[PDB]
Amino acid sequence: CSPGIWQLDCTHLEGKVILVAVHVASGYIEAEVIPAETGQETAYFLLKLAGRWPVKTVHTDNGSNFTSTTVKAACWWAGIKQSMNKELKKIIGQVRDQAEHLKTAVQMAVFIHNHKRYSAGERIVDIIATDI
Amino acid sequence: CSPGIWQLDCTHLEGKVILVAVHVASGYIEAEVIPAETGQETAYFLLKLAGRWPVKTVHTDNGSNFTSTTVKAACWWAGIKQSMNKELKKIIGQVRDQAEHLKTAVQMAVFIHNHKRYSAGERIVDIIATDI
Ligand SMILES: Cc1nc2c(c(C)c(C)n2Cc2cnn(C)c2)c(-c2ccc(Cl)cc2)c1[C@H](OC(C)(C)C)C(=O)O
Ligand SMILES: Cc1nc2c(c(C)c(C)n2Cc2cnn(C)c2)c(-c2ccc(Cl)cc2)c1[C@H](OC(C)(C)C)C(=O)O
Repeated sequence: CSPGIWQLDCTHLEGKVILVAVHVASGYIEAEVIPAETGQETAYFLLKLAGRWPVKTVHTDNGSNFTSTTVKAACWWAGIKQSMNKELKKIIGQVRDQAEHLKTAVQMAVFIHNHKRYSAGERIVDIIATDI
Repeated sequence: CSPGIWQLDCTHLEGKVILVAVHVASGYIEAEVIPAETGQETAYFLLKLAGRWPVKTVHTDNGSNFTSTTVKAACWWAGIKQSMNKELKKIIGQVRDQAEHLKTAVQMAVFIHNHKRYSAGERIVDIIATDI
């Protein structure tokens, strides 16, 4: 798929919100725990993702998340335009005993996902690099 | 330089702590605002960085930051072993008026730094990909 398409969704676990970004063409994931499922957390997350990877278009399974003027401004500033969450939840449960806070287990699961085999982290760098 | 060497340092601005990670061979930066300059924030940051990029060795200008058992455990789990901050502070001041919170301005400055020209974000993907 195109090298700039990211899918972004907000999932739940242990009463907390986990925002999951997936590089469609590669399966590479960037996920974080946020205190609330607000537009301010989404906007701030998009600004982080955009500055680290080429984010050209963003898709979601809940269009209402991209309706806040806060989120639209972030998409405007970064020049952004408009399944996997169970695989991650699977990994989180496997490593959940190794961590106290859920945020730590989430990052443990992101590490495992991106580096497990080529791997998702290896495909994205090859895709983004090929396009360059 | 080697494709897995990252430099990590904790800088200050507006009474808050900004942790800055720099991919030595490329100049690519990942930076975030943390509430306090504690080992728990460092460890959690390392776990995030490691899961998104190949982090093999980490250097710092303050060795005492890597002495906490909390940080050493993160380095252990992720298989990690053991100038730029002014360029970023320069960009943060330029865009500071465009944001209320310092964390937003930091990510704005990371975006600008990595994508400004090849750019730092383009060199890192070419370096990591070449090594693959
Ligand atoms: C909350 C926490 N405290 C920790 C550690 C460690 C290793 C120590 C010694 N302590 C103090 C302690 C624990 N028990 N006692 C009696 C004292 C870790 C940790 C877990 C896995 C990895 Cl790879 C790396 C660090 C965490 C993790 O949180 C972060 C935010 C990452 C620090 C978490 O969520 O478990
Ligand atoms: C705190 C904040 N509130 C915001 C916005 C926006 C665009 C609106 C409308 N509001 C509500 C508002 C502001 N004034 N009034 C009277 C009502 C942004 C922002 C700034 C730059 C970008 Cl590219 C994208 C969003 C932020 C930033 O914080 C994050 C954590 C990113 C949300 C920040 O630090 O400025």
